[PDB]
Amino acid sequence: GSHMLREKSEKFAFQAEVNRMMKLIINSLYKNKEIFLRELISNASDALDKIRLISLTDENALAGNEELTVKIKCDKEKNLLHVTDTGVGMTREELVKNLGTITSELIGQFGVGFYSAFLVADKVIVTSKHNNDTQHIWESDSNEFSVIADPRGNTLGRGTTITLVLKEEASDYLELDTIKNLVKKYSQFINFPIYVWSSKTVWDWELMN
Ligand SMILES: CCCNC(=O)[C@H]1O[C@@H](n2cnc3c(N)ncnc32)[C@H](O)[C@@H]1O
Ligand SMILES: [Mg+2]
Repeated sequence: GSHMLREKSEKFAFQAEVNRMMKLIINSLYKNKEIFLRELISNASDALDKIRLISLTDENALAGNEELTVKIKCDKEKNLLHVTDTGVGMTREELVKNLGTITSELIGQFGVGFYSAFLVADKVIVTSKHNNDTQHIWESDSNEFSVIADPRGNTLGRGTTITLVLKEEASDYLELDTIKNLVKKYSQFINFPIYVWSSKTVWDWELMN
């Protein structure tokens, strides 16, 4: 089973238009970086709408995970921010196509906000499980991207986790108070329940909307 690593078939280049779009998004939102969270939450909401629709006509749609939620975790020690939804997920092919091929209001309207994650992160990782495929991991530092089968197996059930390796200067997004304030603000009109893993010292999910 060494064919894939030896041939490097897990490696991909972004489409030129995507490189151009990433630069446009990043340069224009430089003074309003916090918008990245609003966009990841919006994308999660869209994914939840999709599986909700599919569940109307597909009786086994929610079998891999019965809930419809967005859950956010701050891992200060590991310098990571996780945004996990139990939406429709993406197959390995969708990770390649949907993320690798193709002003705050416009960005949100055309739904290309995913790329704004690079305003606060040196690396963006997307772990996803779709009913029609096994769990896969997409990763990128914006200069290329790779997609590999998740060696951890099916841990998500169904859904997607966006993991951000935050830039040194973006450490404030690991602060619970900062994240609750933003998540509360950006989840206000989202129809699905959004939670933030927080302490009260005991930890548990805190409903934000
Ligand atoms: C061109 C901008 C980048 N592409 C996306 O955000 C697309 O990738 C997929 N996507 C992004 N976040 C997602 C999520 N949390 N669940 C499912 N699909 C997602 C959707 O098809 C989006 O339209
Ligand atoms: Mg502060």
